[PDB]
Amino acid sequence: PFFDVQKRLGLDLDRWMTIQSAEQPHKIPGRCHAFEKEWIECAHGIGGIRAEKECKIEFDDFVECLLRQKTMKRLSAIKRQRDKLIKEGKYTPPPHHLGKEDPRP
Amino acid sequence: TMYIAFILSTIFVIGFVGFSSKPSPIYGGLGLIVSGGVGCGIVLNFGGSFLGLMVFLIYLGGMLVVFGYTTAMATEMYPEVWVSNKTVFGAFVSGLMMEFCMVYYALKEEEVEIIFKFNGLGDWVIYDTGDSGFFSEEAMGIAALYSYGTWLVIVTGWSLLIGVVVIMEITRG
Amino acid sequence: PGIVELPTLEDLKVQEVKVSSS
Amino acid sequence: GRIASFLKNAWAKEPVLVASFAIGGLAIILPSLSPYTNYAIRINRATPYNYPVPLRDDGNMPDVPSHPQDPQGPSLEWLKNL
Amino acid sequence: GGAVMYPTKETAHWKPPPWNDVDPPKDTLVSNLTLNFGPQHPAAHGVLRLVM
Amino acid sequence: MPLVYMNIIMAFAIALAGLLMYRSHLMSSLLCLEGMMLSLFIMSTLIILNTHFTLANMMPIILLVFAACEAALGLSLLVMVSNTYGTDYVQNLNLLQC
Amino acid sequence: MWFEILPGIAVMAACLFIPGMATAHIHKFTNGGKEKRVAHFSYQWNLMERDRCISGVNRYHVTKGLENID
Amino acid sequence: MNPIIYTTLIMTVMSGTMLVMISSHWLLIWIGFEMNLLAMIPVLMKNFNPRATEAATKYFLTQATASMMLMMAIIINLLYSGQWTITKMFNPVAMTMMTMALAMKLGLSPFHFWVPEVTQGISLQAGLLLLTWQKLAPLSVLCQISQSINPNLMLTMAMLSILIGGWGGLNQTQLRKIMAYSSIAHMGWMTAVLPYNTTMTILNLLIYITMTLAMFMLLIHSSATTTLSLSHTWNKMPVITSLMMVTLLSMGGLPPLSGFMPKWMIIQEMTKNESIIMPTLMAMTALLNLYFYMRLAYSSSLTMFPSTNNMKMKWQFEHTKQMKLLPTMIVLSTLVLPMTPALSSLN
Amino acid sequence: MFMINILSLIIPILLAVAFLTLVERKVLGYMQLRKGPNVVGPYGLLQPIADALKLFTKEPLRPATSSISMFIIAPILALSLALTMWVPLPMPYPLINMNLGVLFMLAMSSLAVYSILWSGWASNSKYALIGALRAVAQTISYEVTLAIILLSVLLMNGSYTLSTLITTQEHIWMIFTSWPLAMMWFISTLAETNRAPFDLTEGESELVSGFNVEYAAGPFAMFFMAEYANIIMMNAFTAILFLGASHDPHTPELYTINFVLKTLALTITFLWIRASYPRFRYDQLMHLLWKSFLPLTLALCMWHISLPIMTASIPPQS
Amino acid sequence: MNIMLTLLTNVTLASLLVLIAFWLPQLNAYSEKTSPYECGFDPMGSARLPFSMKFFLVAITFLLFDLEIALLLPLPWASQTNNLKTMLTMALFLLILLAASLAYEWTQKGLEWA
Repeated sequence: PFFDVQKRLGLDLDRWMTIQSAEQPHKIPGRCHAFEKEWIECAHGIGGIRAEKECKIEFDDFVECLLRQKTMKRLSAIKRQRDKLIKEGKYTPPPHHLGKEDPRP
Repeated sequence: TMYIAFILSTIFVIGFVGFSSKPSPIYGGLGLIVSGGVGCGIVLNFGGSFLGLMVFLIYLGGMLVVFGYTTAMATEMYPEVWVSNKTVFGAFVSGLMMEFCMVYYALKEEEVEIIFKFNGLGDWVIYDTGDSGFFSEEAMGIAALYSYGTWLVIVTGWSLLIGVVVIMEITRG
Repeated sequence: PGIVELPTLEDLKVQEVKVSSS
Repeated sequence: GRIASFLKNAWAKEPVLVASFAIGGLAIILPSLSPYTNYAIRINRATPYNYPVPLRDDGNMPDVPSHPQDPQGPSLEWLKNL
Repeated sequence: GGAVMYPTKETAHWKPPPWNDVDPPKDTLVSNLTLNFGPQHPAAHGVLRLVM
Repeated sequence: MPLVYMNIIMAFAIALAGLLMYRSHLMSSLLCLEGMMLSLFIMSTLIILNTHFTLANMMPIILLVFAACEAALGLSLLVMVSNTYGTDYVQNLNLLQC
Repeated sequence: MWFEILPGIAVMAACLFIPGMATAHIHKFTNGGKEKRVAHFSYQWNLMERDRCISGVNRYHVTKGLENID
Repeated sequence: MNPIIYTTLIMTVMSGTMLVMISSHWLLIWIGFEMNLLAMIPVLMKNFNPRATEAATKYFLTQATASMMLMMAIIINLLYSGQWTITKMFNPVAMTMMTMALAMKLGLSPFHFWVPEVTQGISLQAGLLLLTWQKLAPLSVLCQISQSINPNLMLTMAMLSILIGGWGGLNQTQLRKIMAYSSIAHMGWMTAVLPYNTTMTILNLLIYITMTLAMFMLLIHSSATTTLSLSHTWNKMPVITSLMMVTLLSMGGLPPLSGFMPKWMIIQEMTKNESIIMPTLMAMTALLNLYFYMRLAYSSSLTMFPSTNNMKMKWQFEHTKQMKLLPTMIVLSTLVLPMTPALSSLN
Repeated sequence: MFMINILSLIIPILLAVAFLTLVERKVLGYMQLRKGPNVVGPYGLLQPIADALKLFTKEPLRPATSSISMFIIAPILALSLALTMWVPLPMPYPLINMNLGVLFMLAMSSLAVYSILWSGWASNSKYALIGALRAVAQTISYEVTLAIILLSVLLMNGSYTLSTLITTQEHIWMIFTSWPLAMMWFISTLAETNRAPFDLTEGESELVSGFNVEYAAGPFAMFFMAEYANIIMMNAFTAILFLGASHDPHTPELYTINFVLKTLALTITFLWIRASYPRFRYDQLMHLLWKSFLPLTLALCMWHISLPIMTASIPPQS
Repeated sequence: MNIMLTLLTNVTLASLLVLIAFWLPQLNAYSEKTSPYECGFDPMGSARLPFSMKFFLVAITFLLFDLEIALLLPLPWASQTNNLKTMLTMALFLLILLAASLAYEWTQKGLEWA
C-alpha cells in the first residue's frame, strides 16, 4: 500500500533525492546526468512493463556509465595485449606515453 | 602505491574477520577500531574527507562505551584472544583463508565472478576526470541536509529523542 | 556500436598561453 | 509576582540554566526580528561559486546584460557600502 | 495442561510457565570488588590495610 | 566492479556470518551488528562519491545515526539481561521456547 | 628566586620555536623562495598542475611571465 | 511506564509504519523500519519480566539482522541502478537479499522461529500489536515490489510458512504460541498471492487483522493465556467463549464465516494463473490450523471443563475495562462473506 | 626534505616535553615556597636528561597477569598519536595542510583514549582497571562539550581548516567573541588531558598511580612524554583558536614567536591550576560537564549559529 | 601520502623507544617482582571480574549525543546556502531536540548514578 500522500498534498518529502538528475546544490551535475535524463525521459508515462524492453538501450547506456564494466573490460584487454606485445618485443610505447614529452596545459 | 585502496580494503576484511571470530569483546573492540580507521582511509582516498573522518570519529567514541561494558558485563575471568580457543582461532583462520583465496583469484584472474562480476584492474580507473572548482562536493552535499533535507532532519531528530526515551524506559526495571 | 570520432592531432594545435597561474 | 519569585529563585539556586535558556531563547527570537538576515541571504546568493553560463541573444532581452561591464544587470554596490 | 500438548521424554522435564509470567528471580548475586586499600597507598598513612 | 567493492561486500558478508553464528556473549553479536553497519556505510559512501551523487552524500550520515541508535538499543538490552541473569551469555535467553 | 625558572622556560621556548621556523624555511626552500601553495580545492590543484606543465621543468614554483609568450 | 510515554511510543511505531507506507525513497523506508524497531522494543518490555527482556532481545536481534540485509539490498540496487525509488529492482541478487530480509521481518518460515517465542514472552496487549500492526510495513513493501519478486522463492516461503504454522500450532497449549503459529500460516497465505494479485493480499491482511484483533481482545477480556485458564471462562462468561468459538471457526476458513473469503479469493487468483497444485496443497494444509482451532473450541465452549470454587466471588463483579471495537471486530470477522464483491474498493 | 621536516617537528617537541617536566617541577616548587631541580645541571637544566637516562636504563617489568600485546601496544599508540596531533597545527604554516584538520585532531584525541583504556585493561590490576574506567567516564563527560564548543567557535571561521584561524583573528582575538566558550573549552582541555582538578585516570593520592601503576622504565617514560606532549599540543590548539597572532607572510618568525609565547603561557597556567586546586571526584566531573557546561554549550551553539545570520556576518567558505 | 609518512615515522619512533626500553637495561626477573600490585598485599580476586558501571545510562545516551554532534558538524558549510531561513530553523530544531533529550534524561533522574 503505497499511500502516495506526497503527490496528493503536493509535498516533496523525498522525491528530491530519488535521482541524481534532480536539482542539486550549486548545480553540481551527477556523473551520469545525461544518461539518467535520457532514460527517465524515454520511460516517462509508458509504464514499467514497456519501459523494461522499449527504453532498454538508454538503461544499458546508463548502467555502463554508472559501472563502466564494459569499458573496464576493453581497457583490461588493451592492457593485456600491450603487456603480451612488450614481452615479445613487438611493440614500443611512444615517448609521450613513456613520460618523455611535456603534456599540453 | 597504485593499489593503496585495495590494501586498505584487505585490512578492512582482516579486521572484520578479527572481530567476527568473536574473541573477548575487548579484542573485538580493537578489531573494529582497525576496520574503522582503514575504512576512513579508503573514504579519504576516494575523496570523502568529511565522511571518512566522521566514521572514524563516531566509531572511536562508540567502541569506548562498548569497552566500558565489556569490563562490566562481558568480563570473563580469562578473556579469550584469537589464539586462546580453537573455535575462535578456527574462525579467524577460515576468514583469513577466504579473504586470501578471493584476493588471489581476483588478482591473478582479471575478471572474477563469485556472486557479482569484479574486475581486477586498479580502483584508480573508475575515477572521474571532472573539476569540482572551488567546492568540496561531499561537504556541500552533506551540508544540503539542513536546506534540502528538512524532512530527514526532522525524522532523524525525532528518532534520536525517541531513542533517548527508549533507553531510559528499557533501563528502568 | 560505432567508432568514436576524434579530431586529428593537427587540428587541435594552438599557440598555448605559456604563462603561470599567478 | 510568581514569575519574579521563580526567576529570582532560579538565578539563586541554578544560575547556569537561567543563562542557557536566556541565551537559547535569544538565538531563536532575534534572527526573525532583524533587518540583516535578508542581507545575509543576499550575500550568499551574491557569491559566484559556479560559472555564469551565458544565454544566446535572440534580440528581445532588454535587461539581460550583453556586455563586459555596461550598466545592465545586477549590482553589488549595496555590498560595497555594507 | 503442561508446556506442550504432545510432550516427550525430553520435554516432560520442562514445567509450565509461571501464572503471571514472572520468572522467579535468580540468586546469582553479583560479587563486589574486594580492593585492598593497603599500607603502601599514599592516602593510607603507610600502615593501614583497608579491605573494602 | 572494482575490487574494493568486492572487499567491502565480503566484509559485510563476514560480519553477517559472525552475527548469525553466536558463541557465548551478546556483546560480540552487537559488535558484528556494528561491523555490518560500518561496512554498509563504506559501501554507500564509495558509491555516492564515485557517481558524484551530491545530494545523496547525506545518506551515509543518516545510516550512521540509525546505526548507533540500534547500537544503543542493543546495549540497553544487554544491561537488562546482565541485571536479570548476571552474565550477558546468550544461553540465558532460554525461557521462551519453540 | 622566581627568575631561576626562566632558563628552563627559554629552553622550552627555543624547542617549540624550532618546528615552526623549520617548516616555514623548508617550505620556502622547496617552493622557490615562496610560500608553499595551498590546494584546498580542486581548482587550486588544477592551477598547480597547469603551472607545472607551463614551467617545462616539472616544477610548479618556477613561474613564466610575459617573457614566455611570443 | 508513564501513559504519556507509552502513547508517544505507540505513535512512534505507527509513524514508522506510515513512513514505510508513505515514502518513495528506500532510505526513508529503512528509516521507518528502524523507528518501528526502536519504538517497539520498549513497548514489548512495558511489563518488566525476564521473559519480556528475552523476547525483546530476540526480536531486536532478528529485526536488526533483517534491516541490515534490507539496507545491503538497497545499497546493491543503488550500485547497479543509481536509483532510490521503490520500483522494479534492477539486480537479482539485491532482490533475493531484500526478499529474505522482508520475510525475516514478517516471520515467514524458515524465519519463523522468533515469532512463537517473542509472542509468548510479551503480554497480550503487546502480542496483539506485534501480530497485527507489525505486519503492515513489510507487506506494503512487498506489494510495492511484487513485480520484481522471484515467484519461486516467495511461493516456497509461503508454502513452508503454511506447513510449519500448522505443524507448530498442533503441539501448543499456550494460547499466545497458538496465535503466533496461526499468524505464520496466515502470513504464508497472504504471501502466496503476492506475485499474482496484491489486492488479494490486502484483503487477506484485512481479514486476518480483524480476526486476530477479535481473538486477542477476547483473550484480554478473559485474561486467559492457557487452555486451562481459558476453560474456566465458560462459567463466568459463556458469551466470551461462544464468540471465541465462532471466531476460531472463522479462522479455520469454514464457510459461511468471513475466514473463507481470503482462501477462496486466493485459490481463485492462483487458479486463474494456471497454478492448481499449490492452492490445493495450501487448502489441504489449512486443515491442521482448523484442527488446533477446533481443539481449543472443545476445551473452551463446545465442552465444559472443571472450574474452581473461587469463581463464585468473581461472579459478583463486572468487567470495568471496555473495548469498544470488540463487537465490530467480531462481526466483521464472522459475517462479512455475503460482502465479497466489495473487493473492488481495495483496487 | 619532507622527512627533515618530520624530524624537525618531532625531536624539538620531545625536547620541549622533557624540559616542560623540569619547568613544571620548578614552577610548583616556587609556588610552594620551594626550589625546583637546582642541583643537576645549572638551574636544574640537566634534570630531564637524567630522568630519561634513568628510566631507559631501568629494568622494565612485564606483569605475570598482563596481556603482553596490548600492554606494549598502548604506550606506542599514546606517543605516536601525541606526536601526530602536531602535524596539522598552523605555526604559521602547517606541516600537513588539511581542509578538515580540526576533525582530524578530534579523531586523534578520541583514539589516544584507547591507550589509557588498553594500558589499564591489559595491566590486569584492580587499580589499573579503575583508572581505565575513570578514563572512560572522563571521555564520556567532555567529548560532547568539546566538540560542541569547537563547532561553535569555528562557526565564525567558515571551515574546519586550522590555517584559516589566523586570518579570522587578523584584527581581534576570537576570545573577545566567545570568552564563555573559551572558559569552557579551557576546562574541557584540562579534563581531556587528564590534568589539573581532573587527574582522575592517574589519581596519585587515590589510585597510587592509576592506569600506569604497572608500567615502569621505558613504557612509563613514553606515557609521561605522551601526556605532556598532549598538554603542549592542546595548549597550542587553545592559542591558535582564541589567542590569534599577527602573521607577516614575509617574516613567519614573528608569528612563530608570538604563538610559542602564548602556548608557554597556557602551559604555565596549566601548572598554575595544578598547584592551586584540589582534585575533583569523577562523579562530580561528569555532573559538571553534563549539567553546567553541556546546557550552556548548546545555548551558545544556538547563539553562534544565529548570530552570523542575524548580523549578516557569515564567514567565507573558502 | 605525506600523512602516511608522518604516521609511519611516529609509529616507528615509538616502537624503537619500546625496543630500546626492553633491550638496553639489565633484566633480572622473578615471580614475586612480576606479581600484580595491590599496595603490598596479595589481591583477593581477579582483576578481570565484572566491574559495575554506575553511569551506564550516561554512556548509552552519550552514544546518541555523539550522533547529534556528528549531525551538527556540517553546520559551517550549511550557512553558505541561500535558504538561510530553512537552514537556521532546522539547525535550531536539532539543537532544541538535543536540549529536550538532555532535559528529559535530567528530570527523569537519568544523569544520576547508581
